[PDB]
Amino acid sequence: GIVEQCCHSICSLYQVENYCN
Amino acid sequence: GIVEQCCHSICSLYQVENYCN
Amino acid sequence: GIVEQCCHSICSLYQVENYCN
Amino acid sequence: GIVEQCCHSICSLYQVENYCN
Amino acid sequence: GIVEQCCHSICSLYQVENYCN
Amino acid sequence: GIVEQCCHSICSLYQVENYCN
Amino acid sequence: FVNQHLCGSHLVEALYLVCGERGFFYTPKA
Amino acid sequence: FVNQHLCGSHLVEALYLVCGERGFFYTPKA
Amino acid sequence: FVNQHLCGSHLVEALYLVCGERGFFYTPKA
Amino acid sequence: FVNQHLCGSHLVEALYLVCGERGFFYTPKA
Amino acid sequence: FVNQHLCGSHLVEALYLVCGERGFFYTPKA
Amino acid sequence: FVNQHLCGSHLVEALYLVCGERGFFYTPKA
Ligand SMILES: [Cl-]
Ligand SMILES: [Cl-]
Ligand SMILES: [Zn+2]
Ligand SMILES: [Zn+2]
Repeated sequence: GIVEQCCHSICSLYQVENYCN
Repeated sequence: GIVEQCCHSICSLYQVENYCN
Repeated sequence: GIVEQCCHSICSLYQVENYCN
Repeated sequence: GIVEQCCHSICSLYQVENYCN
Repeated sequence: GIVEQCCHSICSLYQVENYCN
Repeated sequence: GIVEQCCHSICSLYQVENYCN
Repeated sequence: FVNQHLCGSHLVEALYLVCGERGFFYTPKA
Repeated sequence: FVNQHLCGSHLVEALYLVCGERGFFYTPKA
Repeated sequence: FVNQHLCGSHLVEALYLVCGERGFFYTPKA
Repeated sequence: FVNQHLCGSHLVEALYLVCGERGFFYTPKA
Repeated sequence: FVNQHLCGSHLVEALYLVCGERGFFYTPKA
Repeated sequence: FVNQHLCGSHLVEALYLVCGERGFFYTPKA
């Protein structure tokens, strides 16, 4: 999930974008 | 959608909740 | 206070609402 | 109230502070 | 400036990035 | 920097203001 | 009516707060 | 409703949205 | 003038920042 | 792009801005 | 067009997110 | 004024509001 990936760990703009519609 | 109803008129948390999954 | 109740601990919508006017 | 003065016109932190308790 | 372009029209993160240092 | 001064430590309105243009 | 972009920012914050663990989809123009 | 820690400005926003026209009172000293 | 609901969100954040430990009341229409 | 931890409403705002018209999906249960 | 003050709040949040470690200057009327 | 830790976007918003028309400079690398 985006949380473990971006909150529990640091993520990039690209990684955040994997969760767009 | 939520924008269509809540940006023109004010929505309570209850109205916003209608849009949850 | 709402802090010890909602920040230091997890609170519900109902609990947050106890601090309304 | 603060809405009456700060939503129509821009308020500095100083003007906002006037509304603190 | 960024206000001049992004407050009248919607700016993507890409357009906002143009204003980074 | 403002981070070590205001995020890593607690700072005052005056301290935050040292970082204005 | 208001600036939809700014309004949307506030709407997603509201959805985050109210939906909780149910999550939600944000689709401006379905 | 989120089932997480609400602190600082996040708690104030939650108060703002939950209370609505009722308005609210906020004191960090408690 | 602006959307009062959105503006209010920003006003309470400002009150949180400036009032600090003095707390504050937010009453839209006294 | 920030190279820091994005949590809670901050992650949702980041999603809102990065995704734009594409819209997004948010589930805190992951 | 919109309330520039409120819009600005959202613009600086966007700059914070996108610029990251490069930092940025926010100058309304150069 | 709040007497607490101001970090991330919260610090940027505090800068935005405190500095006003003066504008500000933000560098996370310090
Ligand atoms: Cl936080
Ligand atoms: Cl706004
Ligand atoms: Zn935060
Ligand atoms: Zn806003």
